[PDB]
Amino acid sequence: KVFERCELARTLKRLGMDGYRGISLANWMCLAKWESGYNTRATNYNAGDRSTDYGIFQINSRYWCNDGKTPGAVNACHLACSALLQDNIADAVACAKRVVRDPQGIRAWVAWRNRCQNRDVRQYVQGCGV
Repeated sequence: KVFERCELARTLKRLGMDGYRGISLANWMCLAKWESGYNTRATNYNAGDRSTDYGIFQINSRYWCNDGKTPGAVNACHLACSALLQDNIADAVACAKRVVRDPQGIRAWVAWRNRCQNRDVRQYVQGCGV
């Protein structure tokens, strides 16, 4: 499923993402936009370390989910990576929360640092009623 901007904003808010560990909803919106373009079935294979990124937040199989084919990987979210390709993003949201519970917080994703850190993210939630 590909979310429409405001649809996703409200979806994320109802899931308790606004201000989770100090990260505004707008930041989450900017992350999803640059990671998958709001596409829940987006995947990206990394040939170098044989891992893959899954879903709207492009979460990596080396540490966060299990896809059974990433050498020496762990599964911190205790989820099959398939759970990260569902149209319903509740599981992806629980895992994204787990990801930012680590040291880096939202900086865990390089894309956020490149397109959201220090830039304008308020534009992502404007007019969405959140």
